[PDB]
Amino acid sequence: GIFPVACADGYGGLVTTDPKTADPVYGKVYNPPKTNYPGRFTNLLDVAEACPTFLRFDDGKPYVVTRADDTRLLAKFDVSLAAKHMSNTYLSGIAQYYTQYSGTINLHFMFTGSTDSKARYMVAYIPPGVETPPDTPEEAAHCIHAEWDTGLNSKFTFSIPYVSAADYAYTASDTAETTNVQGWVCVYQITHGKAENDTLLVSASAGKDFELRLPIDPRTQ
Amino acid sequence: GIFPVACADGYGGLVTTDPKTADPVYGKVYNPPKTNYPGRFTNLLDVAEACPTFLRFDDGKPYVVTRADDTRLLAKFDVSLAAKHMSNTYLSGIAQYYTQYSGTINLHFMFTGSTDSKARYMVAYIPPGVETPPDTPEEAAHCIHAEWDTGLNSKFTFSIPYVSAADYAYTASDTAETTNVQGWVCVYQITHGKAENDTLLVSASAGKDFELRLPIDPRTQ
Amino acid sequence: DRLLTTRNGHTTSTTQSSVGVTYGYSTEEDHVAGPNTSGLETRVVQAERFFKKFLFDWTTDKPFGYLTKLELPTDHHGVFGHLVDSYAYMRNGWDVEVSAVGNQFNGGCLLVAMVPEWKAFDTREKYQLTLFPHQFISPRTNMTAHITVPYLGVNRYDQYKKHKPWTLVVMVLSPLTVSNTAAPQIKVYANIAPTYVHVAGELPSKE
Amino acid sequence: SGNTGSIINNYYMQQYQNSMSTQLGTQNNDWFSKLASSAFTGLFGALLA
Amino acid sequence: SGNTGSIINNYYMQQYQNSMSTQLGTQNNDWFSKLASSAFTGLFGALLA
Amino acid sequence: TTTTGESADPVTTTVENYGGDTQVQRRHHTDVGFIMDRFVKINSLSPTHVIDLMQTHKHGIVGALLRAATYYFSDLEIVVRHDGNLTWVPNGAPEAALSNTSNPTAYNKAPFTRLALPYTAPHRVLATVYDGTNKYSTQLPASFNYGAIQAQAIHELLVRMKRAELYCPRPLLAIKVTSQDRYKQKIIAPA
Amino acid sequence: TTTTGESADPVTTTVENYGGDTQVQRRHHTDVGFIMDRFVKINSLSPTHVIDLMQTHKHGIVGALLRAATYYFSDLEIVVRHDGNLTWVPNGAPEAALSNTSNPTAYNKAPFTRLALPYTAPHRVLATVYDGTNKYSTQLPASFNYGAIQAQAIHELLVRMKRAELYCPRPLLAIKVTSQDRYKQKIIAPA
Repeated sequence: GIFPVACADGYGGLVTTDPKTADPVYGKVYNPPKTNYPGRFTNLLDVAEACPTFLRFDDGKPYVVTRADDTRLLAKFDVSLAAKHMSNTYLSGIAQYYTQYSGTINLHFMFTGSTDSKARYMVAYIPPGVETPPDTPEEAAHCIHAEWDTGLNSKFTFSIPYVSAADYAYTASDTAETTNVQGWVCVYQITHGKAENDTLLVSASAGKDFELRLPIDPRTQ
Repeated sequence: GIFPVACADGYGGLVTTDPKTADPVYGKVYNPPKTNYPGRFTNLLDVAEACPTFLRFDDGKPYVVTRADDTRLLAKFDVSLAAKHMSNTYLSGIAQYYTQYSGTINLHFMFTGSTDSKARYMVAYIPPGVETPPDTPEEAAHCIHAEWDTGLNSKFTFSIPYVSAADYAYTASDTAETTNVQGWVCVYQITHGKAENDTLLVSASAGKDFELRLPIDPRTQ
Repeated sequence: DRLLTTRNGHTTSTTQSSVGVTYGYSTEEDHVAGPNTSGLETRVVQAERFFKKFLFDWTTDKPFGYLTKLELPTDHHGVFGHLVDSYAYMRNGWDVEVSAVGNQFNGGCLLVAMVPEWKAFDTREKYQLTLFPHQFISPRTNMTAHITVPYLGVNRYDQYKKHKPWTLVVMVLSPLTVSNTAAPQIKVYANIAPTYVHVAGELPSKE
Repeated sequence: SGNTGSIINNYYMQQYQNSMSTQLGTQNNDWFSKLASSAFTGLFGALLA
Repeated sequence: SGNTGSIINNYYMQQYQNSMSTQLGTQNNDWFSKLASSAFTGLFGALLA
Repeated sequence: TTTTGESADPVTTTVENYGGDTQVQRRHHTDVGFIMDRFVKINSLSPTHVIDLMQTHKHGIVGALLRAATYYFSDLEIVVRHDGNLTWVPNGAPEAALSNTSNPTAYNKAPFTRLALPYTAPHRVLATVYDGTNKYSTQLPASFNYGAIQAQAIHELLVRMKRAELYCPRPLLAIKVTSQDRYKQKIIAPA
Repeated sequence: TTTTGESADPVTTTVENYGGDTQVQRRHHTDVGFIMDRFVKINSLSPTHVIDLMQTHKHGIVGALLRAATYYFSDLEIVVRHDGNLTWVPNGAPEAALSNTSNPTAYNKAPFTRLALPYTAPHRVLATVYDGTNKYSTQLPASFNYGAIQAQAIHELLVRMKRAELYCPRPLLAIKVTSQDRYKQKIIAPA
């Protein structure tokens, strides 16, 4: 006799993300050596961490300009990988292919001013729960925030904390979403001395515990 | 119960080069002994190395004739297994069944002249990059080349080096290919004394590191 | 004192406002002796030295995104150039140094990067140009950028006359700002030197 | 491996299932991994907590 | 073998899968292999490098 | 943390700077090998088709990701829904070979055909972009392919990168945002 | 390297003669056993067909290669697409036997039939060419066959040489070239 076997209904169909392998047909090919080829990367986040990219402001510039007027709120944006300001970053470029995330996102501010341009800035994370972000450093001061001044060192880095009810969050934003689900980031200018027209470049990168899960192919094709 | 099994879509079709074996039906046949039958060969290249065959020149002769006039370029040809001159060699005979190759191809020159016919020749490998092969030994001298004279020993062997950007090369030639992708070989006649009408037989064989990969069935059937 | 002095052959260059050197993609070179050259390649050390090339004028009117590029290798009139005409195949890496000298009273910021396999960039893509080996030049901090990259590409050796693997690119990140005391404009120059020059396949004479 | 989760060993030999990679001498050549791990994490300057 | 890459042992006995070869006394009878390996590789004469 | 931004040296601060605890992360889903290891559809088709991963859609998870690298390497798997028998041929073959049966030819078996193919180019690695001044005697070298296939008709073609290796990352863009703050879209929810 | 060409002794020089390095080579693809181990189509067919590897096409990879050897040996595999049942018979059988069921007969099962057959000739080895002055009481001896097959109709016949052994190599020709320099042809390239 031979081995009895039940061919089960429901199984066997092809699934585009299945964990199997096809049967081979053209054997014994030895590839040209690619030993030690430069610039390899094995995890997207390794580059997302090492290479920060720029946010988009105003007209479409990668920086913020010091206000000469009495307004101190330099910029404000949604803490969302789908944020308009984050739309040109590599981080968002990757994020679109995942459903959820958690972790620290790092922001980098780099002053472009002249040696005689001086300033003092403040960045704050406004968690959700308030109706509108405060346009005043005084009001924002009550949030997790940091201030720093211009000097020998041009760059200042700040980590946007992951604080939410659920352990993960959506990288995308639903149309019913009125106020950003994860809050805002506000950048203020405490003061400046002869810093009119000078610039503040801001970029973003993944933090040590930034994580993306659940691959997704969402773009229109 | 019995063993559940999923018959997978996409698998099971016959493939002309598959790595399986059919089920047998006529068992127990013992063949007549063929122990030690002569002339066996297990790898094409072993014969391709041991048995050199002839190139085709002019009218369709396996040799080159010493010029009595002032021209010194005896012959020139594309370094291609699809070369016209290589069209009658066993090497090309094999090569047509493979897509790519790399390695040394060896050329053999055997003087046929009389004891009183004397000559001095030169072979050079003109790598690609130039528009047209030089018709002068003086110009060719700047390339990898070798000179040798007539004497007690009739044969002189020279290896055409494999020098290219990619690790492998196509055995075939595309129709868009203007200048031969791997360069040319030029055979010159430096001088001769009473060698008019005498012949130089040239043949080719595989070198120690000659290699063919990727079997192909390209001929019209 | 961020004083750095680089040497390539019989040529040196020293800066008193360096911000270090950025190594791109690797810190060593892949094996320069592969099968594709059989044993015929050789190193020509006489080519490993600095040559110069003007890039552009950094002026107040050039906005963010203004980009100038220089595909390497470029027209060379020294031994490197002769090599390209005498050998079918070559390979080498690049030691790049770029100067944008104005003065401490200027403002703005340039991004200098070395890009493998160039392709004109969409303006949105410019925001991510930092994924390439780079460095910045901001008057308030430095006047020189220095990047060192290895040879790379699908072929262990190349035919520079048909393909240019690396291409230097300098781009305005924040426009130049001038005052009464600053330099009116800044000329940007490049000081480049090929590294580990190797040739193969002696071409004939042109006579 | 990535996205393959078969417990059972493959039925076809490796030299048929895949192309054989060769070397001229995988390794820890992960430029970007090294790069990311080399990032400054501390704090530049004096602290007053 | 040549162009066969099944990891798993055959289900049918060898005497059914193939014909049984007999002898009267495979070996290194590879005329051409021997022939090719016997090729002169050196250089005839004196050298001046 | 302040630093000398100009040097381009990486800086990764952590929430500890202001009293937080950095957590544990698991980045399996962002592993290159894993992420590129799924099937992707090739849209343009014809009775004779030369396999070129660049025909992949530029916004598809695999296509976008592939394009965010300068050089790559991988073996391949294909799924082809075709009429008649399917014949594949390795990189470098004369188009004419596709007619011959002794080249890997899979006899029609419904519903389609799934195969495992090896990297078969002559270069140590391939590129998604190639700055050739010529490259001859947005055009990529002819040698940059995985061979070709032919059948009486080819209805579908799915391709799968096995053992992927990516090098020299380049720009990866998200949908451009016109909306004042975020790109909002209908996210699945129960009815 | 100079030598006495007349002796016909093999000479293999290497690039070291002028300063090169001879490399490593891998000749798996030119292994006889391996290369002949694929299916090849037999074009002439009929309800009763006697298996003869020489009916193979002379320019096909297997046919050409087979013909580039004087003597050979191998077992065989066949694939037959037939109507009705298929009956095979060993070398030496009376044609009449094909009608009888107790000879290996495979009952029709779609889409075709794949079998494993043994070398069944009475000679220690076969030949591709046989200089018989007669060979009786380009014609090859009747005994040079692998048996015969019969069915109501035989639509396709693929043959596969298993355990091939080739001896005494003879001429193997490439396409003749009329073109001044090389035979050029359209090589696959992406569109």
